[PDB]
Amino acid sequence: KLMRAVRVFEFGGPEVLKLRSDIAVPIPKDHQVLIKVHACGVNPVETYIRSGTYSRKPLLPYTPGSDVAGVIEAVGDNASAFKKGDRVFTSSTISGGYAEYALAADHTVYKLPEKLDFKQGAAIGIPYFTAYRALIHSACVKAGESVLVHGASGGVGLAACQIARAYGLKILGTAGTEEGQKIVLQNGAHEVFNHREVNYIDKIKKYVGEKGIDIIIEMLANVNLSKDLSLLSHGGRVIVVGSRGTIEINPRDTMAKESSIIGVTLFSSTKEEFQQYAAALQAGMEIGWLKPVIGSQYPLEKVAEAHENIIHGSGATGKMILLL
Amino acid sequence: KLMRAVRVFEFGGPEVLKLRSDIAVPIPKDHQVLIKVHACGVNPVETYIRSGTYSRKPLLPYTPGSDVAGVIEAVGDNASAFKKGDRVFTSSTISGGYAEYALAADHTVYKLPEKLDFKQGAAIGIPYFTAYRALIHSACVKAGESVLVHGASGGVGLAACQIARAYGLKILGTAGTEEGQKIVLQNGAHEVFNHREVNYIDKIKKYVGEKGIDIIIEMLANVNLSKDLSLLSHGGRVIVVGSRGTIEINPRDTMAKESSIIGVTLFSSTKEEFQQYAAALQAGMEIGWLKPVIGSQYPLEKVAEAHENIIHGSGATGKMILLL
Ligand SMILES: NC(=O)c1ccc[n+]([C@@H]2O[C@H](COP(=O)([O-])OP(=O)(O)OC[C@H]3O[C@@H](n4cnc5c(N)ncnc54)[C@H](OP(=O)(O)O)[C@@H]3O)[C@@H](O)[C@H]2O)c1
Ligand SMILES: NC(=O)c1ccc[n+]([C@@H]2O[C@H](COP(=O)([O-])OP(=O)(O)OC[C@H]3O[C@@H](n4cnc5c(N)ncnc54)[C@H](OP(=O)(O)O)[C@@H]3O)[C@@H](O)[C@H]2O)c1
Ligand SMILES: [Cl-]
Ligand SMILES: [Cl-]
Ligand SMILES: [Cl-]
Ligand SMILES: [Cl-]
Repeated sequence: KLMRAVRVFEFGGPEVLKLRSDIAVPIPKDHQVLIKVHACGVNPVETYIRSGTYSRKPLLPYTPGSDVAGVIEAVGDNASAFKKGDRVFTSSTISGGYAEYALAADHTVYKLPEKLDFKQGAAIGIPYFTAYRALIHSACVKAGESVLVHGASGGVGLAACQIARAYGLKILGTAGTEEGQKIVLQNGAHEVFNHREVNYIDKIKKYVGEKGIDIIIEMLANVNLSKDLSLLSHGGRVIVVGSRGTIEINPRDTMAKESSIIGVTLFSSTKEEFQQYAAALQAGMEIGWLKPVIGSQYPLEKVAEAHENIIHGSGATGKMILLL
Repeated sequence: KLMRAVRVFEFGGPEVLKLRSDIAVPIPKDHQVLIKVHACGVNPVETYIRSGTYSRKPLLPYTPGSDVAGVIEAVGDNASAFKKGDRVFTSSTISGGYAEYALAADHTVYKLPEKLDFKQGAAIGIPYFTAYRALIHSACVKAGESVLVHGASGGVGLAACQIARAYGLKILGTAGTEEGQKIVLQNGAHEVFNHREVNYIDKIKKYVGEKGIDIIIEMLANVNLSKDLSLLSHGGRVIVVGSRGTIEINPRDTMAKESSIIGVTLFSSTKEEFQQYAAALQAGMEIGWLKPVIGSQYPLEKVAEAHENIIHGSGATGKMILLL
């Protein structure tokens, strides 16, 4: 049995993402399951991996993608939590999610509540688990604190707005377009700003006044970190979620406020931590505040475009997904 | 009724530090005490204040200095914890410590154990309180963790080495001279490096290997913060104690390690925190690990030289003090 899958044979630009229709369908064993993929999330980390310059360099060739949603097609003998026909989503796969079928370890697969479709299931894995770790673990947020989600219109950003809202925070978000701004306001933000405007930081400061902001969830630290330090309240923290370069800062900016700059990586989470996050996000999905938003959809054939556009495109309006 | 005191009539360089011998001796009231000063510590912050460019900007003229040691000369009505003849040291003064007699608020005055001399009492106030906050409060130190004291040969540096030693930490330190390196080794560092050497960071790297360093106490974050991030263990933290400029950093350096950059300022401490720290340090003095180290001594008349040399001199070998 054969399938369509994206294969990378060598590292490089989006052009290295090959569509092949002659890829063997994996056969799950032991604790593995096989998922018939309906959609797969596109995460910016997949672009870094593909470029060959990220800290993870998979063995070539490989199929990209960690975040699928679909239906269990087959199970290994010990993958007792799942059966054929189960609607599921993932935070990892073994064989790669950019494919008609994906092999995954049973502990990186979760049931998909009936009220979320497969497109939404594909938005969950990295974005919502990352946002939850950043807020609950890294920032140790408390109800009533203020948060700025700096890059709120994409996958992690909207997830952060929804979690922050559920956990009782005062929420500011930024977006680069009018439509992105609108979506951010529909998903938890009390107030939104345009990060392409010359004076938007002034507008944020006018808005928060002298007390400043308790938490900043930063998607683009190489552009924003110094400005972030000026916005922090006394004892405030900026969580470095995303970063794509270097930045000049004044370390004195942390001193009088005793503020913190704190890095996060979802990959660093323990198994116990993932189980905690999964339980939190399942509760969100069933109560109904966890409602993933899909901003763009690409057929598998247009994977090079998807990669290009997630890094260089016009502006996010939610999660970008591949449709199978 | 007359005393000798340093007086600053206008902000500027070391040349603004004048000597006067006709200053009226202050009269303590309410919770104030008067201290007959034997020695006063020189803290770098006094040079920033003197320049007129620090956030604290005193009314002119003033006498500099927060950290004195001597004997209680007189007490206000309500300063019940003190009596004439008590040996004491300070972490603040009201009238200025660069003087034969200094007025101080009773809550910023602490008993000096008989076995420490007044020269050593002058080294305690800002240095040891700051280092204890940095290690205990900011870093949340646990025994057996590793620490680099980056700038270990000065007042806060040696304080940090001794506190770290009392916690059984694995201790690395840096100094800029042969004599500086030896004093750091003498006060608890397992290994020392020369921060004037080209590629001394590589020597530290080779020495700590892949596991890295749990805690960095950073005296000069504008020079070292980026190199610090490369040295940190997973969950590692660099505490910004001193900083005199800007620095380019890569925020991705915090992400894979989930490391933190944390500002500290001693004068952010609550009353309750100061009491906690005082209790810790009193125990340190009693049990014998808190043994202040005097690197250089200046008569009051050479205060201008002392300010010049603390910023621009040949290298620290402990606390710099003024002798009355
Ligand atoms: N630490 C981790 O474990 C972890 C996990 C997941 C993701 N990440 C990283 O976090 C970042 C966000 O991931 P994602 O999935 O949300 O990506 P995404 O869906 O592509 O969203 C990118 C976000 O960046 C925003 N942005 C553009 N210019 C900005 C600026 N000047 N200031 C602030 N934000 C700006 C975009 O806003 P507009 O489109 O509206 O302009 C959009 O909201 C990526 O760099 C990713 O690699 C890290
Ligand atoms: N955050 C706060 O509340 C607080 C409190 C007290 C002090 N401080 C600040 O902390 C800093 C240290 O205070 P201190 O009283 O210990 O000053 P100090 O007694 O003058 O000591 C200065 C130290 O900095 C070192 N140094 C010189 N070049 C260095 C380099 N390239 N990298 C790392 N260290 C280097 C010196 O080493 P060598 O002489 O051997 O070259 C010496 O150990 C000052 O900037 C001060 O303003 C902050
Ligand atoms: Cl990938
Ligand atoms: Cl986002
Ligand atoms: Cl005082
Ligand atoms: Cl020092």
